Amino acid sequence: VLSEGEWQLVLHVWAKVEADVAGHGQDILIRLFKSHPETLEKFDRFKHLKTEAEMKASEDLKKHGVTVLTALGAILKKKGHHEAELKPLAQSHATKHKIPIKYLEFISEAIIHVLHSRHPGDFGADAQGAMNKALELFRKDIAAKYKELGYQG
Ligand code: HEM
Repeated sequence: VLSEGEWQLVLHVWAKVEADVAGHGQDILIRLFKSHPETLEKFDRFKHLKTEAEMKASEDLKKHGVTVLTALGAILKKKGHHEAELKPLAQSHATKHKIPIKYLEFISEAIIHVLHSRHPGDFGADAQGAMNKALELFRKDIAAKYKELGYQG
């Protein structure tokens, strides 16, 4: 359970992301895909992209970055009371997109890295730990839905 202090650190940085959601989404998906290439294989939409320059030039990849971060923003802003928002994301990610929990770990590391790059003065260690906690709570509650559905592993 995050404290109100920890949520304030999380949402203070997330307000900085919302000035350039698309650039953040491109950098986080690129980092995901470069750091963990198995992840790119899950997107039929993007698996033609073979260099980081092709990834940077794809408007479709930029579009999906904003889809991702808009969903994640809506979940952080519920501070933990996000059951309505996860049900569907867990359902589609387990049963249609076939995304293991551990790939949610991977995109969480990429999210933390890009926020440290772009907002170091609002993403000191206190804020890095709170945001780690918020992403862990996201993963925990999605893993419990996976498990319900027979996909935790
Ligand atoms: C912060 C974590 C994530 C969030 C908030 C998120 C959010 C979304 C949303 C809102 C959609 C479109 C609606 C839907 O299908 O449910 C989506 C689509 C999709 N996601 Fe995610 N996602 C996350 C992580 C991932 C990861 C790590 C992967 C792959 C490794 C992935 C794979 C996909 C795929 C394959 C689709 C369909 C894309 C397409 O073909 O249009 N997601 N995601």
